[PDB]
Amino acid sequence: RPTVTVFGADGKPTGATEVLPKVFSAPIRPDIVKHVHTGMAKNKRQPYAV
Amino acid sequence: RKAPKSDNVYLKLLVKLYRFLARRTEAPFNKVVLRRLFMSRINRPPVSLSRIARNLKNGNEKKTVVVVATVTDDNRLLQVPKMEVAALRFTAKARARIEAAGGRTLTLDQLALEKPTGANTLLLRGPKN
Amino acid sequence: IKQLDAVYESKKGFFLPANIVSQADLSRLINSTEIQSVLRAPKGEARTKRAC
Amino acid sequence: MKVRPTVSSSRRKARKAHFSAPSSVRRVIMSAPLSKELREKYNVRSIPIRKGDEVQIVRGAHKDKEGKVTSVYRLKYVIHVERVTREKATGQTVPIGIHPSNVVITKLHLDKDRENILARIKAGREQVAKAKGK
Amino acid sequence: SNVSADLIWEVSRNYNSFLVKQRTGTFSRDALNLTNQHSRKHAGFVNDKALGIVPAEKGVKVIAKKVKAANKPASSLYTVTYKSTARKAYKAIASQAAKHGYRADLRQAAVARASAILRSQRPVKPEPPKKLRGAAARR
Amino acid sequence: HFRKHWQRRVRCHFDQPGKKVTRRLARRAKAAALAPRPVDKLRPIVRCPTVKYNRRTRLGRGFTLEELKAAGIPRLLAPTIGIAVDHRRKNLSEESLAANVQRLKDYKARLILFPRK
RNA sequence: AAACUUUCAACAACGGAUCUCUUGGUUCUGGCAUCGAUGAAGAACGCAGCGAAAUGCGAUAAGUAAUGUGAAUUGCAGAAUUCCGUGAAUCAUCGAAUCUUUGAACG
RNA sequence: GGGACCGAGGACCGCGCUCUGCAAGGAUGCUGGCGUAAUGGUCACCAGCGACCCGUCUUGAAACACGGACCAAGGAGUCAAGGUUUUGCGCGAGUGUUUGGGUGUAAAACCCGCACGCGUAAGGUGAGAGCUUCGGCGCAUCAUCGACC
RNA sequence: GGGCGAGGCUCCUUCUGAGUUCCCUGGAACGGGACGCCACAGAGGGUGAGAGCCCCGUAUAGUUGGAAGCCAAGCCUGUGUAAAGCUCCUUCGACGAGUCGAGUAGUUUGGGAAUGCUGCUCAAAAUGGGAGGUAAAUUUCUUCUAAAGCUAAAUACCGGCCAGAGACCGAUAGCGCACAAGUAGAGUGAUCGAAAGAUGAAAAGCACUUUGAAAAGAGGGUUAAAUAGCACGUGAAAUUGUUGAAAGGGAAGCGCUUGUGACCAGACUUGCGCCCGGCGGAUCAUCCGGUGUUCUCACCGGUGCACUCCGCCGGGCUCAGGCCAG
Repeated sequence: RPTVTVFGADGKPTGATEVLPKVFSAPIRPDIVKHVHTGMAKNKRQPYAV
Repeated sequence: RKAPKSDNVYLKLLVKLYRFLARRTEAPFNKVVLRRLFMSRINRPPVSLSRIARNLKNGNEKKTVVVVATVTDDNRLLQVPKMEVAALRFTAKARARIEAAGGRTLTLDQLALEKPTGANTLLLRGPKN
Repeated sequence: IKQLDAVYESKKGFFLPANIVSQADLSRLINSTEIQSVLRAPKGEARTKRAC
Repeated sequence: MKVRPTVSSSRRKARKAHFSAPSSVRRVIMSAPLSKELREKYNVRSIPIRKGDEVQIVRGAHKDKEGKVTSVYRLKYVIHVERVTREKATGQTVPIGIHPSNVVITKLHLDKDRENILARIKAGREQVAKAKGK
Repeated sequence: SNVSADLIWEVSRNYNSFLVKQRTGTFSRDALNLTNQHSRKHAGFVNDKALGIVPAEKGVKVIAKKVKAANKPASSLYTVTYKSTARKAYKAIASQAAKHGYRADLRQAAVARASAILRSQRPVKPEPPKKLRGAAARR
Repeated sequence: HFRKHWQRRVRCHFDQPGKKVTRRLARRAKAAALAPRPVDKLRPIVRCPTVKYNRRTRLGRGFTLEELKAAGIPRLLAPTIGIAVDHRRKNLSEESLAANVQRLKDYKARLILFPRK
């Protein structure tokens, strides 16, 4: 499994290393993202009428 | 159709891969697979594990199962034979039961790399009705 | 980062989805020795000479 | 951002309250900064303006004009400072209105009431300075 | 894996932050884009191996991707500044782009971009005076 | 099915997140008045009536007088220590009596009772 | 040739579109429960140094007491306030008052 | 032999021949004037030729009939509920978090208990896509023969 | 069991961060460039233009003073053979009438076992009465007590006292009403019911002179702007006037094509290469050290010292250069 470097407050790596989570290997589907984001942005809305 | 109606970027890569294979290779298997990728979902019916288990009952064992559809699971099948299946998608129960029986699961780009002519492949569809 | 794998395990009724392709690199897939050894020789070039 | 539900960030409600303010609220709105010498003396940044105050204009076309405040016109949100005037057509000297935010107070009209105002502001500044320190 | 140069092209073909298009053509603002055209060939950010030539104070500054450091943007670019004769800058850029199979298709565009940058650092000639023309403008 | 005037009788639930906050603040309010006590009374375990739901079980209204006595809880003390009492319900079987006696005993084991004033 | 009729331009008219603005509206959500015989809601007449309306008030009449703030109001005139003060203000708050004729209206 | 209109493509490849290269898979070579309103363009007008005033309605079609003084702004197949067909997406013998509860950076987003809605609890021959070790295997489905509730 | 009650919780209240630093444009910086600083505060508003640090506010905890409800640590007392809960039993155990019910009429409901209600006629019972289950052998069984009464919460809400918001509308829109709007006005009356926002940062809203009866006009002045004159931001079209150009023997307008006149956009202005000279310089080839990278390519420092490399100038030559033509 691939691993990522942890950086300290000084900007330099501290030698700590942790495994990459498996969610970073998920498929990248912009069609699904756009379909969900369209509906998600509507759920904040507030009604108007005459 | 020149362009698939699907917006799946990975299906677009599969169409590009099998356009090259259908053009540069004289195998009619690649032309059929490319045609089925262009069809819609109601024209790509599911294929259960019990239907493909019917088709390996005779001497069709040790042949790659290719389904241009998603492979479901059948609760009516008590035992699943060892088999090598390539498909667009697998359900979680279908993938687990194939791997529990000792078989392997492939994607269509793995099938293209392994068998670019479709040699020794048993190609199936689901029930249209 | 250490907690990210635990929160996706706890999602009930959800597993991380399986992709419909295995290798997204089409360059390695086309220019592999498996595909190319099977391939039939080209009929033409990228641009063809005008005959008449 | 805002957190408390009693506060409002509405533009029309803020503009309505500003232009319809009573003269008591208009006094707090018409406040001016204290000078650097006065700031290091009282530990006070700004105070509401007063009729006897001495100010220096630091913004506008009458920059660096120093004089004594002569009027706090709370109706048009302007102060009148001495000798900063213009002439009408008839040769009559009329005063020019300057907003208190464009002036700096260089001398204060001090009574017992102002001294409590400097004291109450000064008490809270060293309260938090001690709170931030220790 | 899930990501590749082909997949990034499919996501970013239609819309991109570097993308600028108006009627006559479609351009790109990417620093790794040479010839500044939107295509898979010249999409520097999309492709694993890419080249980009930016101007320096006197000369060119050529940057190239390092394939092993693709996830480390602070050390992903191999930067060389050529401040010398134009012939030696072209030769090193051509060697950089064609000797080891690092984008041999982009060799011509890389040399042409170095010429165009160094053609911009020469002193500019003064423009001839505009001639008043016709009966109405001259009178 | 719009033969009546449905336009003058139509309810839209835009206050769905607002009433959730109101209900949670009402639950918080009764947790402030009754600070160590729970905000709910203990309720018996009963069987659903019909043959469709015989196999399943649910919470009833209050404990019977007989199962309250067998557990050692007096009648007039049970509402004061957070136990619901139903004078209408009857036991009618030993199975309903034994389950509620055990439930009242488990509540007694976990109870901290403060000595009056 | 002028005049007249028509076309185009420039500038000037007629008119108030477009653009920008908005102390307004419309809709949703949240906290709370408070009119009147101790005279309500509504109707009228008066009251400012200079006011017609809108606003406020009721012969204590663009208002009195009390509390708080702390030096104004302002279109003009006139006093102010001694400014080291029971203390300006078309100020705010508000627990005390005044409160014409009617109106459920009650000799 | 005498005219007219056109020059399309853009390294080489081909088909051929009158041969130190050719007229053979599309125009080159030489020269002159000008290098600016000269070509070109836009308006206004004259000249030659062409050319009913729009829309609606009726009808096989016209004709009649109706609307039209001019300009600016406004102005007409929308929303909801319930059915239904097709395309995309997720999961798939299951699917649906959002009645409600639990967090929250507070009408968002994130998570979920028990129920509940809809659905679910066997081949041959003519063939037939496809595979083949080229002997045969043969998806779905049609004609028919089938097997069962 | 009574009475005091510190203190506490709500809610109004005072106080609490940091630039008006230096240039330039500008009538005015709140613009741009540079240098900073604060931030549990970069919500909003005002200030002569887009301001976290000019001002009010904004965030978080404290900190002054006050109002009314409720809780409350504690401190005083209590009292009367006073009240209360359970247990047991050779003793008792009162439960709603012109109301149920039957008949009828009307109305209502999904509901003639009348679904409910009301009127009229008749008018009850006490191991009773009501509603159900049941072919199961007789009304067996099940479950409740009507004709008296009270009671918070979860529910509704176009009104009342406020508060916060919006993928809403932006003066023919949005409420009829952004304005002295249910006003002006109309009707005998019930009622009907408009139109109408914007100078400028600041009135600085034309001093003075001159013509005119006056209204007004012209000078002059205010302003950054009178191309902002309270017939006031910007100021379209219909329609009108003046000036400039033109056309017109019973319609104009339109299409194709030249011509005349008026007015215009381009294009071009030279670039590349080579060869002679003359200047100014050594990032010339090679080799040696470090670094990187695509692992064989580069960069940097030295060596390089001048038939090599790079700029500039002065000549000559080639090629390519615009429009119309032969």
